[PDB]
Amino acid sequence: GQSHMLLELRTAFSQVKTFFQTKDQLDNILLTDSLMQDFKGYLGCQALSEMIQFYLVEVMPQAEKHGPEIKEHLNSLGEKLKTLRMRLRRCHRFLPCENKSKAVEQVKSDFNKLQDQGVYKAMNEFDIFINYIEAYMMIKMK
Amino acid sequence: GQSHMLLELRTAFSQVKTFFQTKDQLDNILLTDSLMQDFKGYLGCQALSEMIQFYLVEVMPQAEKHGPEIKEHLNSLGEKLKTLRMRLRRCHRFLPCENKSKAVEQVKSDFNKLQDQGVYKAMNEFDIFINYIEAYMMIKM
Repeated sequence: GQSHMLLELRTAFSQVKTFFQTKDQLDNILLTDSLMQDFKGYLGCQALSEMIQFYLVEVMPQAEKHGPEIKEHLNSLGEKLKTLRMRLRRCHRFLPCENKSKAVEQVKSDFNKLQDQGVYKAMNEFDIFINYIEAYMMIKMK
Repeated sequence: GQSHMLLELRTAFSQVKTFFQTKDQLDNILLTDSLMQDFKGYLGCQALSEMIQFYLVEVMPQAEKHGPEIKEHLNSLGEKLKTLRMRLRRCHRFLPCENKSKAVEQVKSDFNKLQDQGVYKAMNEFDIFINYIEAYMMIKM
């Protein structure tokens, strides 16, 4: 609802709005209600996560360079959006899909340290993996 | 009734297991209960996704490189794992997290088709984006 972060994002954006609005010449809307539809549905988390990423990694760093006079405002918007994202991440109702598994990262790092042996081990343990996939499926049906 | 697709994967794997088993000299275990724990919690879709990816992208290509003499058997195993992935992705309680928003794909596609106008339009509509975030949050409650 009336979130501080949203108000922070809106306030910061209002400092650069005119600059982009005056340059936005085409009649079509980019962000359509179909986007809003996907946010509503069962892949809402993925949709929103991807849109946040798109603004943070594509739109804003490109916008930054379409003018230095707004660079500091776009950095600040970027920080605030990143902060929003990290916050949504930590609420299971919002962006739980962005959280990565530490057990997987531990697997990757052990594998890396083992080198050729990690290849032989990971493959040898592929039966373990299949068993876990099966368990995952079982647990998802309760 | 997916235990036939698992049966397949297990059968494909059983024929190459020993090639790696005899070369796996170290004592410890890579895939441990902590992983299965993660598969069982709120981030389980993500953990399973990343594991299937890890095997497809990191482990199996190296196994192919190390075991060219069974490379066909490994390709077979990889395609069965890929097939399984795709099936899980179609079932909303399995790998829903690998599905992409079509609406987002269209946004990215329009954005690229617009070039510099895309940057201007996307930034101009950042207010809309903030509204969409706000609706999303409300909806999720």
